[PDB]
Amino acid sequence: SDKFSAALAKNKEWAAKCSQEHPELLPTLAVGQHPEILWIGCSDSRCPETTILGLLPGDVFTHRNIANVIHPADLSSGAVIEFAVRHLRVKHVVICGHTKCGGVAAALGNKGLGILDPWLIPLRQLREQHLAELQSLSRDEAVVRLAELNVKEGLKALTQKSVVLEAMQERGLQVHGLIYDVGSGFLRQLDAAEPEEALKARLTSFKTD
Amino acid sequence: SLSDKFSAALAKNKEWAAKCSQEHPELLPTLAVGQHPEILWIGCSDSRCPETTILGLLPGDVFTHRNIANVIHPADLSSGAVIEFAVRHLRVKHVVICGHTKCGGVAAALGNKGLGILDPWLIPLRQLREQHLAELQSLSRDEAVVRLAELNVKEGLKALTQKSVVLEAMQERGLQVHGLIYDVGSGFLRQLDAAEPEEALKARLTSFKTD
Amino acid sequence: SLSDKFSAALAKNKEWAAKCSQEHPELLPTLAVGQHPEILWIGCSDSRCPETTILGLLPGDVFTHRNIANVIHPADLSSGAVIEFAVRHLRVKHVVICGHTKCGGVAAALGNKGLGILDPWLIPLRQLREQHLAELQSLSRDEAVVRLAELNVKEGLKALTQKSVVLEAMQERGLQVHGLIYDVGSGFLRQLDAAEPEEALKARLTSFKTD
Amino acid sequence: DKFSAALAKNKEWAAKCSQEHPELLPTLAVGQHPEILWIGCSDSRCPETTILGLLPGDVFTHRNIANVIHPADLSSGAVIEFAVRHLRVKHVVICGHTKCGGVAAALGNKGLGILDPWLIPLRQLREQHLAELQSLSRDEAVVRLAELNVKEGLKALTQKSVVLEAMQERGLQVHGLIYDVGSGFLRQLDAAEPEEALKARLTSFKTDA
Ligand SMILES: CC(=O)Nc1nnc(S(N)(=O)=O)s1
Ligand SMILES: CC(=O)Nc1nnc(S(N)(=O)=O)s1
Ligand SMILES: CC(=O)Nc1nnc(S(N)(=O)=O)s1
Ligand SMILES: CC(=O)Nc1nnc(S(N)(=O)=O)s1
Ligand SMILES: [Zn+2]
Ligand SMILES: [Zn+2]
Ligand SMILES: [Zn+2]
Ligand SMILES: [Zn+2]
Repeated sequence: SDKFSAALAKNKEWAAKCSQEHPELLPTLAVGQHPEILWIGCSDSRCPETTILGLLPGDVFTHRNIANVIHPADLSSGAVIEFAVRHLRVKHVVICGHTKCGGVAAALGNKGLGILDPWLIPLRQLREQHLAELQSLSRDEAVVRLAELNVKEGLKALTQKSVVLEAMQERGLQVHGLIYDVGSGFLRQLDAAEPEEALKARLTSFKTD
Repeated sequence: SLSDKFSAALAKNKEWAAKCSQEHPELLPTLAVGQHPEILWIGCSDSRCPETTILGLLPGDVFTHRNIANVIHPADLSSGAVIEFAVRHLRVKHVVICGHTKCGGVAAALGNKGLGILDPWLIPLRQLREQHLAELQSLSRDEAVVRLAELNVKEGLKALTQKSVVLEAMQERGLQVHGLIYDVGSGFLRQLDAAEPEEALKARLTSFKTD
Repeated sequence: SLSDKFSAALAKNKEWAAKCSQEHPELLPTLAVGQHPEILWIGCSDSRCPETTILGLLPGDVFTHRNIANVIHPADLSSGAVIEFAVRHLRVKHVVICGHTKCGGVAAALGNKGLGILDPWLIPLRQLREQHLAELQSLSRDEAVVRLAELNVKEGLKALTQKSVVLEAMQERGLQVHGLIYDVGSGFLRQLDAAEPEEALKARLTSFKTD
Repeated sequence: DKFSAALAKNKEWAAKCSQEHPELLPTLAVGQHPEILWIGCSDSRCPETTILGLLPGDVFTHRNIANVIHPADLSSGAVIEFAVRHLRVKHVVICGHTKCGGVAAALGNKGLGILDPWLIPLRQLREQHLAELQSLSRDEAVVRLAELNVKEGLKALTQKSVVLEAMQERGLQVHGLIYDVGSGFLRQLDAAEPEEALKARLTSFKTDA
């Protein structure tokens, strides 16, 4: 069965249902978006943000990439963060990793993957830093642990951006780390504690005028 | 409201997980064994274009990349890595590039306001604006936004087919590529005609196919 | 030891520092006060194209960026940051893009061997190969390398003039841009004619100059 | 006109070079075999071939603002891959310099447009070493951050499989230098890392055969 032609038919059925059951929603969204959440998650087909959050179109500004990696100088994630934080003024930035992330699993192996190798470098940087801890775990346990370390490192890379530090001080922007369990459907919050003195050093080092 | 949208979203997630356990208890545990999506979706980050919702599909159906204005920069590692993985490893049957009506990324490229880090990101849209300037200036402002959104999807399909991994999959298994526009006002997807002369793809094969 | 090129280079550095102190004792201390180069050079990393040597110039004269095959990716931060700094802050009067004969980067783009991380880097040369394929196929292999090297310089000058900082400097203070080919066999630089129809530069100004 | 003057000086240099090293340019035309890859600053005061007292063909060169190695940068990535795997250079040199205004800009808090994402790695080092940098004078902090940047660059360089392979297979060496723009001297940084550091890097980054 052609999944593309099947998807177009299901789109038309969904759009007609939306007109019947929430007739104001799509026309009000056409006037302009006002999402309160920026979601940075994995491209993994099992992590569709709006479905797993039980939300609607217009609720979640979304960036998805392999293993939800934030490269500090990546223009793709950089442009979405600039737009979502400065222009849409989202109240929340969520970084969501997930269980059974094959990107994280690839980083724990040493098989050459072409253009994927430079993309996964930040996961291999965390692997080197945390090697003794990761080697003490089973492969399945290491995949969860490195997925968590990657979310926490992402929150650090996110808060190293002046536009985020500005929004946190000016209008109480909040940032959050999650792990999605692909087997249960539950989001879990990471404790993601950093000393107060961590954000002070970051403000000094990264906030610009 | 007075409601924290983050804590409200976690509560709704638990309600959705409860519904999955009650109505389709096999689905999430079978997906945890491994994904097998047949579709790679490259679309806009715009909150109004959630691919799995608007396609009426489930988790596991759509491998997804979303960025500002669904732009494919040829040497971007972010889109590059997702295309390599989806095409070579997951062996998707379809790559969809979906633009949308009222794309403010496309609209920003038709303006000349300095937007900081967004300026280098939108360069491919300004390249299309320069190439098609006479055509775009002959339209109304709102028609030029729709037209540039279409040209951007078509240019994205060209950038996509400049990748050896995609040309190989098109030859080896008839991987298909599709250009769509999402109408944020109606919820309908429409297909772009997106024909290219045969001699276009032959020159591309010669110029970009790699061992 | 005596065959180590690195320890030999450090010894030659100390000999060069001694020569500077003996022959031009004011030069290095006056440069330490601040640089004022009038030229930004964008050239190939090729060991045969050291800009300051081949121009017969001194330290402080040439602000320099060198990469594989002197390629300007429009959204590359590495070349982007050097252009912003050289044009807006140092206020260079000249931006030079220098290609060269026997550029193996240009030759690699005319081949179809997979080269790992070099593949995405060379995409702009394969874009030119696809656009100019009939012309390149009508030439010998060696002539196609020279022609693609020239097209690459000219395309770089286009990418350079798509940047508002360059367009601003050209309009406000007569910044000039130049395309060169370095002949690695003779040591001579030759200028490329690099003329563009008037309507080309007007569309670029409209599409890329910031308000 | 500095540009037309430079083209005239080029022609004079090429004619002189045919007299003084009559066969050098012709040997160069048949191919290049440099033994050194130089990664340095774009600063007009740091021309590698001049300050090393070397000739064309001796130094494969990459220069960027503040000699920064972004791990997933294709520009520096492509030159390292080509120089190490194809030319088989014996030495990779990362050269920082005194009075580097790129390093100085990272110690400031002015917004600089497209320069901001480029300088993030220097601001990462500033945050990590902030107590040490704040304890120094302005001019001493610039020298210190320039040194930390070279050392961090050598770490990013050795996180690349192509470099780790060459070090193991053929004793490729990597070196950190600071160029003094006022004296003309290169000095070597001690750049010591525990043995356990390079073992974790090999485990985390070297691609399987
Ligand atoms: C090599 C590689 O990237 N493998 C992946 N496996 N799953 C991935 S996911 N969770 O990003 O879809 S990526
Ligand atoms: C400056 C800029 O990028 N503006 C945008 N407006 N909407 C965008 S969208 N459709 O990508 O959400 S981007
Ligand atoms: C594979 C590849 O890139 N080959 C090269 N040959 N010479 C180059 S040069 N002129 O940039 O040094 S690049
Ligand atoms: C803001 C900025 O980049 N300023 C610079 N000053 N000197 C530089 S150098 N040493 O790279 O030429 S960069
Ligand atoms: Zn994943
Ligand atoms: Zn959009
Ligand atoms: Zn070259
Ligand atoms: Zn410098």
